[PDB]
Amino acid sequence: EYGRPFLIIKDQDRKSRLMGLEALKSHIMAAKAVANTMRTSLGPNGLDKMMVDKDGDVTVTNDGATILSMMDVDHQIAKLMVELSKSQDDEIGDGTTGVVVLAGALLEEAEQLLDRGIHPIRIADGYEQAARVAIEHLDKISDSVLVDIKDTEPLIQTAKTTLGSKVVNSCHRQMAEIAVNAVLTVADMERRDVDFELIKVEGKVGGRLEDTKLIKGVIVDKDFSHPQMPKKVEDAKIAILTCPFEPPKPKTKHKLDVTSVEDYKALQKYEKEKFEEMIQQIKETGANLAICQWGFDDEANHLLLQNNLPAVRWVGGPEIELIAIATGGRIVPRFSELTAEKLGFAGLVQEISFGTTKDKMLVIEQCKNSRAVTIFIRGGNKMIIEEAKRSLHDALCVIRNLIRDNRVVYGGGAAEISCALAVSQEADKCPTLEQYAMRAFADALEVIPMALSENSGMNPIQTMTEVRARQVKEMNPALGIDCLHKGTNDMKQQHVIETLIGKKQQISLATQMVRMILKIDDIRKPGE
Amino acid sequence: TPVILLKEGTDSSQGIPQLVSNISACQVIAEAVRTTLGPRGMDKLIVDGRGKATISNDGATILKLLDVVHPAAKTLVDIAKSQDAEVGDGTTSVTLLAAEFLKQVKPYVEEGLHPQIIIRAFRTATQLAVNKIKEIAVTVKKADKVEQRKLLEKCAMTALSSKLISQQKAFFAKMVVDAVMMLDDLLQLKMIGIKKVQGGALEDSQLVAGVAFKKTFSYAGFEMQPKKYHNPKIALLNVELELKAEKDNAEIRVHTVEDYQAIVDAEWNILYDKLEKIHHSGAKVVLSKLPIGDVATQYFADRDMFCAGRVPEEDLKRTMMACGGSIQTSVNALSADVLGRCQVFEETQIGGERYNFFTGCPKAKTCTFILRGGAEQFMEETERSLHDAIMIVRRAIKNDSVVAGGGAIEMELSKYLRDYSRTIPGKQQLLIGAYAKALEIIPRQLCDNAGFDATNILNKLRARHAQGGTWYGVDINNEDIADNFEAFVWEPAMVRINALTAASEAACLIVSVDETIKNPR
Amino acid sequence: LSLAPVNIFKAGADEERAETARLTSFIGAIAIGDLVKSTLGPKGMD
Ligand SMILES: Nc1ncnc2c1ncn2[C@@H]1O[C@H](COP(=O)(O)OP(=O)(O)O)[C@@H](O)[C@H]1O
Ligand SMILES: Nc1ncnc2c1ncn2[C@@H]1O[C@H](COP(=O)(O)OP(=O)(O)O)[C@@H](O)[C@H]1O
Ligand SMILES: [Mg+2]
Ligand SMILES: [Mg+2]
Repeated sequence: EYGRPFLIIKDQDRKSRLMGLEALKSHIMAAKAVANTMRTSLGPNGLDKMMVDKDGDVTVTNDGATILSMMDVDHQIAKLMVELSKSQDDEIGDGTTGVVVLAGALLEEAEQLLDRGIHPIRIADGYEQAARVAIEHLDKISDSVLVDIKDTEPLIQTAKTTLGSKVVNSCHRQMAEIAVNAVLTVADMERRDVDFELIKVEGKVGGRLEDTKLIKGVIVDKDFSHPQMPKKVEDAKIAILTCPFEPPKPKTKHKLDVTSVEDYKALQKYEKEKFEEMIQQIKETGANLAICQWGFDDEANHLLLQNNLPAVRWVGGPEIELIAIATGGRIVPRFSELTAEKLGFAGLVQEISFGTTKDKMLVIEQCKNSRAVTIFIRGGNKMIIEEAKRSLHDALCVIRNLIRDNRVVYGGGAAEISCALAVSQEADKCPTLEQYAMRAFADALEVIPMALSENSGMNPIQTMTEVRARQVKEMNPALGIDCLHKGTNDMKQQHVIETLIGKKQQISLATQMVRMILKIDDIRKPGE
Repeated sequence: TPVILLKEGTDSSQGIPQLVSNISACQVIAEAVRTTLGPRGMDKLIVDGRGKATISNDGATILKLLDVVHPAAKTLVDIAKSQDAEVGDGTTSVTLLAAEFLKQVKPYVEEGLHPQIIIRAFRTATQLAVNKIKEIAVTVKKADKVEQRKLLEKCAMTALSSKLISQQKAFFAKMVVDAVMMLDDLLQLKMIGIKKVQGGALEDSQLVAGVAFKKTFSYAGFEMQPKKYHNPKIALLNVELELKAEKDNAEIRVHTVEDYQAIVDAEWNILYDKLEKIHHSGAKVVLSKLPIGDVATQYFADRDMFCAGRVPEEDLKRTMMACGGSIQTSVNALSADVLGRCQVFEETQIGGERYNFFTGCPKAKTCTFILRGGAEQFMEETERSLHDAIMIVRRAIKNDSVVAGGGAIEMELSKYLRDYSRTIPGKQQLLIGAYAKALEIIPRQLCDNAGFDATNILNKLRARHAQGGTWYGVDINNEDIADNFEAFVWEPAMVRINALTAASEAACLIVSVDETIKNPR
Repeated sequence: LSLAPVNIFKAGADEERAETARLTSFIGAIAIGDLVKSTLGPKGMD
């Protein structure tokens, strides 16, 4: 019948396919290249990566989420590792370069098992059993201290370690006090949540890195409408307005007809009485400063000046509701609704000036109990501000996690050495072709200590062996790697603290991605 | 010759080579989804022309993602969509069955057998196999609430055992069963809120007893109003509560400035009249498809009342059958019987997103699934796997009849047809006998995907059935055969009845075709 | 023999490892400070 090459799929001659084991080996090699790039950027002695944007821009960063985000890959498995780290930052915020290292090392250890004639589903089944032993062991060595306002210090020592890795280490004691003090202010203690819209992060280039401070009000980048207005006030009642200062105009298609001269003269009189009626209503209620969303007029600008009543023009949408929460006032949509009980209270409204430029900023502080605070980042470089903003976001996200869950564990590699012994000890009582999968899990779990030692300058196998030998002989699960050369391997004395839920996710989330990769056997993609 | 009949390019073929080349074309479609069958099946990865990857283990979506252009092979893709529309499970079991009915009769076509004899034989075997299943289908007497819950848990656990979520099949099978008893008669598929939130762990998925939808766009002042209520009164509306023109087709012609000011006060009084009517009714939470302006947002912030806008239609309708209100296009009638009620309402944070919850509805008749994964394709494969247990339980309420699985029912049918073929004489022996030898493809693929000896095991199954163990299937953990009815591997009888009728109709259609004509362009 | 047998990046994207990245960042910065040095001091040129 001469079974000539009949056509089955469209564009069959421009498509490729991988099947069997050769497709499984290509996944591992693709996930071994990605996870080996992020190994160097781990721990306090890590190094960061240069990134060049598609158009012309340059980014310097150490965060694991953003590095895999701005890196453009074409391999499909490499796009799965990018999403693995992104799903970690939004859930916790710390540990996004630690998951891809463990997942990459978890796949490499399975390469030898496959070559011996082991079904991939059997490997993905033994991995889940190990992850249930490590997580149940992590609660046993977890210690919860306390979280409140009066004794804050364990909270400071928690944010000190996460900031230890980033470039902000010269002043990292000061930047660990801003992160802790700006969270318990805006966070409720009954519902146990944090509203990050209530925290504003604003950076302005130029100056010094240690000039960063926490403002207990709202700082808006605008200035007074008239050049002859006083720059500072000492007792201001904030009059938040939404409506503009123009004469009213209905939204429907109004048309006003002028069919005489007296109708014309009665229109000029109408306009000028409407301006004077507005200033009378603001002054009557006792207001001292006017805040408006829309613009002023040429005539409504002098009346504010002539009556000793300064004002701010063209402020944004989101900034208005922060002044209302901070100053304690309310927002009025008209002038008729403006009463004495709808006014804010500021203690000091100044207009700070930067150097030889025309950049003026309005600051608002010395207020009562507030739920809105801002962070003012300074620095002498464009790339310093952007990286400083990223490092502060990680510090805030760590404290937010401690509000949900008080209990913590000790880092520096201590949690991994302890977890790898519980898995290996339990694998000795499982004779069903699972001890191999369990033993492979505990071997990839120890890559974290071997990445810190290699980066520090020490020998991995010489230091890691001595730590486990000391941990089994004693009963101290808080022994890690002396990366900073301080003399003691005891992490409790060195004050290295890690949140528990941060470590739980790095194991539960990393295991499940390995189950997808081990399940995939065929690829069908077009050819280029 | 100088004048030709059809256009230049009309390709035409016929005869014995035309039909044999069609049997060999269905061997490629069946081999694309051969290795996704059983608890040890492996899913595939397909890429579109743009670069979007679709990773899945189910036949129906795999065959939809291939640009098959062969006219003979396009029948096998059309019967898969039929199976996932009637029963929703067994899609990749009708693709191997359709190709095995053509491979077994391929040599008889070459010998010169009239294909009409084959079609009579195929139709006779199908009617004799469908009737055997109903004769030995197990049912129960007085299915009480307890025994009618265990029956659906076992069925939903079996449809999940071959999917991505195979370790947590126990946890998920308890949520699907509880999600279908909340529905009442029609069991609409739009009353289940599949939501996907990035981040978390697979064991963090929750089922709520109400509605939950994402936070929509909000204007200034949204952060100045409370976000936790004890016993609110939901006001489901369809109105624009914003300052606008009354009618797009309108015009105002005023003459004097005294009437100018009264017009401006008329628009501010129309809006404030609607807001006052809502506030007097005692409502605390308001929702609206049409947008809510900022003036209305600050009106509700000064009275400790929650506001929302631009809610999708699919989410307001799910609220109504959970709270018990009605959509109002006018505020002129807000009585006590047109408002909703619940027990808790709050706005929590899950995975860097704000979600609103309406739990606490004793008369709720709808649910909502929140799925927590770690990638975009982790949630899509979890949603597709949940869509199979939904339709299995939905079909299992209208038909409380179950049969064993794992090849236990393919082998009992092949034994009954082999005994029947030895009585009737003629050429029907080699056709019915060829039908019985093709039904053991399902057990063979289960031992090939796991990596077993597919021949020694099958010799044991064929001996246990001829003695007379009716429900003796296979076992993948024990490397042997066992009783699959006592091993709690159950599936409704409607997944095999529709699988044979669809496979027999697709095979009988391809055989009858004599010649094909392809026209240019 | 090449930079890993598999292809991760797209066409036109480049990567530099430790031994060559320090070479680019160190010759790029010195070039900037050499053009400018001639304009330093009371007797700098233009
Ligand atoms: N002072 C320290 N001593 C020892 N180990 C540390 C110290 N600070 C941080 N680490 C470790 O560095 C590891 C990686 O953290 P880091 O490099 O900040 O990136 P990420 O937190 O995003 O993974 C953590 O597992 C932590 O245990
Ligand atoms: N516990 C079990 N042991 C052995 N076989 C099983 C078990 N559970 C299900 N099976 C078999 O696995 C098959 C499931 O195939 P599946 O991939 O679900 O196809 P489809 O998606 O088309 O339904 C069923 O035919 C059933 O016989
Ligand atoms: Mg860190
Ligand atoms: Mg199925």
